[PDB]
Amino acid sequence: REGAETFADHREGILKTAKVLVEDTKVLVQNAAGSQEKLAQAAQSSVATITRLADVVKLGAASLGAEDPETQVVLINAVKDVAKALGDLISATKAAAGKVGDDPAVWQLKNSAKVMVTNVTSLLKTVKAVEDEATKGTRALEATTEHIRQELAVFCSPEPPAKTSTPEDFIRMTKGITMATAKAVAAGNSCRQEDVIATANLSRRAIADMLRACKEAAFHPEVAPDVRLRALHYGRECANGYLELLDHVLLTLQKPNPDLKQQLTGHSKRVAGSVTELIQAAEAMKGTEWVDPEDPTVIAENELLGAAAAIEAAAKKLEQLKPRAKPKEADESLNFEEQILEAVKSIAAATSALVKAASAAQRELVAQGKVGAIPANALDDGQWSQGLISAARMVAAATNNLCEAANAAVQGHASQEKLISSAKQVAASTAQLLVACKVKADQDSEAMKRLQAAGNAVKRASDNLVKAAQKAAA
Repeated sequence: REGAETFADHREGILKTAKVLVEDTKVLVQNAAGSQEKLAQAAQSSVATITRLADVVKLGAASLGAEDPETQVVLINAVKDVAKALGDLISATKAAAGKVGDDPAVWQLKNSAKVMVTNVTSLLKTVKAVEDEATKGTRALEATTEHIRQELAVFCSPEPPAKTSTPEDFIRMTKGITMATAKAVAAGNSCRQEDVIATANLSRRAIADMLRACKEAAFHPEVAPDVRLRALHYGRECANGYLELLDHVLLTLQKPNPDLKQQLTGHSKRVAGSVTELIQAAEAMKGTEWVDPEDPTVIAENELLGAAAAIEAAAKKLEQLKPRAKPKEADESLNFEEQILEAVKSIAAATSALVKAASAAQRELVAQGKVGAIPANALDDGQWSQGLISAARMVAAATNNLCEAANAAVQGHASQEKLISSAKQVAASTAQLLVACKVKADQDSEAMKRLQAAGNAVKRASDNLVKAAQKAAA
């Protein structure tokens, strides 16, 4: 929360937007009939609705503040699911088009429209929960359980996903889920609304990636399809038990009696055994032995040095770009490119500050020897470190891509699509690199403090680039 702002404005704004969404889907229903013009009109109208929706929900989460990250996260996941299901309806319409109601495809389309209606209701309830600290818990739990129910629904659909996930990342998901349900039972003991919602968000991230990655990994071709049949089977039951634990979570919060508590505990360990079934299937399916190439430390400082050098070089090779008044290369002579270039240079400086703060945080981490004498810490921090290194190499790539964005803006780009794509992916890349940093980080350590300072610097860089780009070409 910054400045003297308050949330109620956002509350009502998203209220209006949710209404508008209701009529947007209602109209697009019949817009399935007609020619492309009417349907596209209502499509783009919905587009604008969800756009201002995203904006106002962003500012509402900002209104919520850092104090309770859980509320922002849960509502943003809600609006995320809303948007994705919107896209689901959009794609189906794009398919289920030019066919009158009798078509099974458009029949499914109507059903999906009703499903989106339910999703909108869910989002309404999410807003309700956003209003009151009094009872966020049960409603977050609901959102959670119907959420996972519809991922189940996706799972019952035999479909080809993008990739087939690695069994090792998948089994990391498995163990994360076991510790997750450990925390879940812990919170059930706690009977604390804030702990409830935090655990809920923990679920909607962890178990979601769990079950999906189960799907992709099983869907790997070369492995014996019986292996994946067993994997999908066991994942079905694990989802079932996850749901059952969730249900008993609801009951326990309503019914603090110990009977439901011990029931939930035992059910959780049943589910843990099922998770071990997934684990055994996963180790069965993986046909390879060695995973960790190099120790997390040495690679971490290779990352530190390389990223520091890369971003200082990026700042320098951006400084050698100057705001120039030539229209032959810079196809638009508007001073907005001047403003953008100055902002981009500031962004380079912010990214340099970011790599320095990350360097300091990493140095502190390796100074404590957080990589751990235990081999378990060796491997887990190895994968942490390698992911963070990928993150840093790709943010170096993003900063460079910013460098070529600036150089081409000097050369003239005039179709700001590539430039803004680059800027946005810089923002997201920085985000994920910070995330990799924040892994298992003692919150009140000064390393995290200056690291988050530099992260905020780059976030202001992201805001500045966003505002310039929307300003750019009006």
